[PDB]
Amino acid sequence: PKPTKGPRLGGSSSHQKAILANLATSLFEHGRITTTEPKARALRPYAEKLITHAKKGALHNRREVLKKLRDKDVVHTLFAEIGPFFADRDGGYTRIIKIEARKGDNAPMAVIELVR
Amino acid sequence: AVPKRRKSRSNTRSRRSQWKAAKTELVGVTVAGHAHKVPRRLLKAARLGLIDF
Amino acid sequence: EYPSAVAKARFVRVSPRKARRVIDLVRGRSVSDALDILRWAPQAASGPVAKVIASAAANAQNNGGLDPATLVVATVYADQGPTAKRIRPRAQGRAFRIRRRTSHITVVVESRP
Amino acid sequence: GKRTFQPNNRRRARVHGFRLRMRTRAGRSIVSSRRRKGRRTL
RNA sequence: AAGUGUCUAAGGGCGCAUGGUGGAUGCCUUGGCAUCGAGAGCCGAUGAAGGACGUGGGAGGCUGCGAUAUGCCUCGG
RNA sequence: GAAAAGUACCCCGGGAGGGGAGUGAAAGAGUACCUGAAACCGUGUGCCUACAAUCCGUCAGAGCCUCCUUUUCCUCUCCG
RNA sequence: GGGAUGAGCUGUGGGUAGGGGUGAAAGGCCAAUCAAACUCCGUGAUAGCUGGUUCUCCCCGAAAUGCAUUUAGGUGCAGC
RNA sequence: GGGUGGGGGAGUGAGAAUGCAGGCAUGAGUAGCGACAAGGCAAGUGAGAACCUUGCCCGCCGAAAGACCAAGGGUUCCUGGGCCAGGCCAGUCCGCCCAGGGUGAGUCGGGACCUAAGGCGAGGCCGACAGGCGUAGUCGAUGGACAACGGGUUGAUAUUC
RNA sequence: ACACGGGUUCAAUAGGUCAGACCUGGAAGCUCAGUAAUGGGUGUAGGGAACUGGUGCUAACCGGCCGAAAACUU
Repeated sequence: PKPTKGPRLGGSSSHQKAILANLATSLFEHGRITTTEPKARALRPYAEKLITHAKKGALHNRREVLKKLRDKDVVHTLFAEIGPFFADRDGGYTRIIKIEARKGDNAPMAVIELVR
Repeated sequence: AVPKRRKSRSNTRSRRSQWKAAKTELVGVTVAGHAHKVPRRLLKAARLGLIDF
Repeated sequence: EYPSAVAKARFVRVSPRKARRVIDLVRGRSVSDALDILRWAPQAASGPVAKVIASAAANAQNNGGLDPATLVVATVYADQGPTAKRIRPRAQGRAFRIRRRTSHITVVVESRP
Repeated sequence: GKRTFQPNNRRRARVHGFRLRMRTRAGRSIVSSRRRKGRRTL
């Protein structure tokens, strides 16, 4: 991921790191994850890089994914099922879809999905 | 600073009228049921299903 | 000339300028075309406006004996309602007013093919 | 430091309480006044 | 070729028609103010005036009343 | 409102709110209620307005729409 | 930033009251306006000062000078 | 309920007083939405969910942003419903509205004990009256004796059951 | 904000993926030395953001709109 211009997500860059790692944790948990569209725009490259490591599959890839997602077990699933599931796709692991804007802020919502 | 004078209802109304609202709809979209006119933005989650209504 | 149904929401707690910015989006448009427009309008006064456009089309069907697929919104008003002045206390003991403006949406639908 | 008006039942009563208003003549006068006006007196 | 010729309405103004807001005007009144007339002209240690607390089948307020507590007894109508 | 006869019943609505029904002499009296001013806020409609300053009117004034109409007129005037 | 075992801070309860209190004094504080608090009363104080004074028309129609004045932005008399 | 004719009587006429009250405009859908602690993700309920509930992350305080008492408040406590008002938005929730329930002491803290400063003050001296000051005395804790601890419990009470 | 420019499956427009330019500076693991701190090997490692060029995997989605016809003269 190149950085983002403009104000980083959540609060500052640290909260953006935490947001991204949380969104990727729950993405590699459920596969289908709804956020607001700018969160998904920030997370799509980030998650696709993590899954690149997943389909690499070695202790260095595990140790460089655990440097983002603290959780040992969602990453067990990453380097167990989600990883090999992309035995073919070179790039293009996630997919954004448009949901209707959240009432209360009209925040453009989007559901990001592991391709399958 | 304050309004030095009140606004002639001409100007008042003339830019209460520049307080518009946007639009787009993509009519005739077959989904489960009778064709709903979801907007061109969302029609992928209209097709797939990830849209309320 | 026409068999034109009617409806009116009274004391919808939506301010009439915020309500008319949405009203201006069904000005003379097919009744279900207008409902399908106010479902996606974010303008968040679409709640009352769409509710009473659907109410007026229903009144057409059930009390004027007409068919939905012909109606077209003929008039939409957003008459004033009461205003319920709240008090908001501000900096340095000065106490300012906050109008709770509410509107009356008013729909009249027709039948003209 | 930053202080305005400190509530107390003891000082409120021991000064602006009935049993002290009737402890004098200007206070009996004041209770009389408020009973004339028709208040719920003190 | 040269010349003429309005149409437009994002929106404004004006006038009419149709509404809404608000609550003026009219017309009142379970309310006052001002007098006139006839009284009465003090109450309280036999506990006053004024109240708190309660009292009703059920919430409170006003009113009545006071642990006998919207009441008790006699005389009358 | 004289009287509560305060809108039973269906219809849209999650409710408020309305539509039709019905009460009432009147709903152009709906528990936001006698009559309902003006400011104010809209909807529509005739005119005008995007080369143009002008206490925002006044006078002169073409045109455009208006209802009203005399007739060339149609002699279907035995009906406009 | 100054003080921080002290002429320290703070709690509770209490006392001192308006020409008075208290004041390591500034005319500072005395319940968010203290060279005399606040409230009710005299009271509708009072001002030679400022503002305001509401419907129509018909006729007439000035003055801004003189003199005096604790008077000179008021007034009395005259003049008009 | 008013005409009009002759009369009587006026709180008789407003466009101004930085006039008074009500309503309603312009600014203007503009500022702001109350700290530089940080949120989300899945699920639920629901008409409707960024804010409500369950979870799991993640983050902030931790000489306080935790736990208690004193005053102060005065039911804000808990259960049930509600979402026509408020909550600087929305809310299905709420310290909101409505009903109903809830506060158990010989030992805790006060009065049934004591008193300091100080208040009142029989008689009393002084004052013109008003009143002032006060003796004996009686109040007055912020202080001095004084007898309960460990645990369990509920929707809400605990050295109280 | 709008605008402006590029692109929309005949696509290299963003993203991803690959090979680069660069930035850092010598990964992890395993191994060997060392009492150990730590140091050598695997090995310009490894990590990586914008820059370049590939590559049809993801998103550009079987679209909605608004748009002409002139009254005529020397």
